[PDB]
Amino acid sequence: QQPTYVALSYINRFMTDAARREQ
Amino acid sequence: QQPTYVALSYINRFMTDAARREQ
Amino acid sequence: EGPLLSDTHVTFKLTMPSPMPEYLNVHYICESASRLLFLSMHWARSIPAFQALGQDCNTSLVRACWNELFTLGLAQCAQVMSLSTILAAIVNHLQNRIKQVMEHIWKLQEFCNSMAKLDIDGYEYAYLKAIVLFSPDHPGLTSTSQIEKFQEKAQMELQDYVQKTYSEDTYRLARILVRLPALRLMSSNITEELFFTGLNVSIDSIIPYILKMETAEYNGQITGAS
Amino acid sequence: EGPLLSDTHVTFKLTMPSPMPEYLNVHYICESASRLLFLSMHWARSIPAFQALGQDCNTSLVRACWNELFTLGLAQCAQVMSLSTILAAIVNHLQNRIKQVMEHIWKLQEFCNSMAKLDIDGYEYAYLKAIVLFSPDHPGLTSTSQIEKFQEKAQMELQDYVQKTYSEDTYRLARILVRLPALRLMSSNITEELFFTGLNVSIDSIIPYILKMETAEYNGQITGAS
Repeated sequence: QQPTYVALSYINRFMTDAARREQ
Repeated sequence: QQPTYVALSYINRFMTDAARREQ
Repeated sequence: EGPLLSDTHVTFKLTMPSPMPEYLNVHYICESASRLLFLSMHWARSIPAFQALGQDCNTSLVRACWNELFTLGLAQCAQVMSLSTILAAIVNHLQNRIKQVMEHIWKLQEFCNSMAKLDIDGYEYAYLKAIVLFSPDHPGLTSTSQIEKFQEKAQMELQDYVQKTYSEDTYRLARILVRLPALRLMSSNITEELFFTGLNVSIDSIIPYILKMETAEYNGQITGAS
Repeated sequence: EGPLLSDTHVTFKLTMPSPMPEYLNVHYICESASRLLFLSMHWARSIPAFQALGQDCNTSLVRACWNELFTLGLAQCAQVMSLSTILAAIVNHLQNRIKQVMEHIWKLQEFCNSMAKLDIDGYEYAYLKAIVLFSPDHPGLTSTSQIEKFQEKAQMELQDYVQKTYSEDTYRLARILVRLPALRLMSSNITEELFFTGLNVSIDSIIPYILKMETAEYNGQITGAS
């Protein structure tokens, strides 16, 4: 009915972690 | 025994013609 | 001697986030693409030979072939995703590199149509994915010999399946394998641009995260959503 | 209904300019690469279906696939050309993007070895070239439907040949077709850099010239040389 952005929320967490870890 | 640059000579002719024809 | 895939590997069920939004919604497209990417990688992790290679090797493998795996999944899931509707909406936000992206979209449309016209089934898609996953052609991999043997088993198992299931279609196996080169005519960089970069996403960087995630919480959230 | 290729299409005879020079000679490498390029294109022109398409369409086809045709010819002619000796000499002039060219050279070496290990014969090479030549995947072509049918005939004729000639090697056809994707992992831009650009050569521009040249004077000069 209404989208839950489950995969986008995981990707946001993964991106955030990878940026911290490198550069 | 000694190379004859047959294919290079054709390519030199083709390149020369294409440069004249365009630009 | 033993088989690469089992009947368990045929299951490939994508859950779309909702019915198609009324208007262009980039978030809906990326969420759907991201679910397909996660499913493709979680499917690869389900293969015993993949798990046996260990984390370093199996991260390198996915980093090398993710776009081919993802594109086979686009063709397989084209109806479920309403992919024709999604690609049209991108072309319009585009038209209202530019010409690279357009040729890519055209290649993706032609690929998806070529697979539909052949009626590629769930078994054939699982084997095609295994053949692209275990490709020894990529310069990164370290253990070419073992990956080559896994790819040879996928080829043999696909031929046995096509001969048993489509005995009257003498030429089917050859027809299916000559689709595989089309995947390498599509740039991973442009796939990333078309479905991801925008929502700021390097697939190469998040692949290790997707390969290590616990799928129970993720699948509960996907299935338990309205 | 009628066949795409005949036994006449098996002949693929490259004449090297001389034995290997003592020292690195870029002119010898490019002359040899240029003879292979000319032979690949003169071979394509010998196919009735290719001639039937007309000059516009058959120029577009070669412009789209020349690197794949050329690379199959490198694998077929690897012994005649002493290709292993040539690639080594390039790596050294290189080593004494740079790393793109190195990965490309590695891909070319692995491709050539994969074909040698399978003992790909003259018939199999002719059909593999016809399958890459009549690929409907390229965005340029205008007459996809007819090119698709020519590609399907090449596939059917290769399967019949492999079944008749290698009846005890059940899996051979599948093994050969899964080599074709490797050709699309190699950039035409880098092939052009490695074997041509230097001697200042755009292959896209000279393709029409090679397709229209009279081959009698050329072949006389090749054969009548010391």
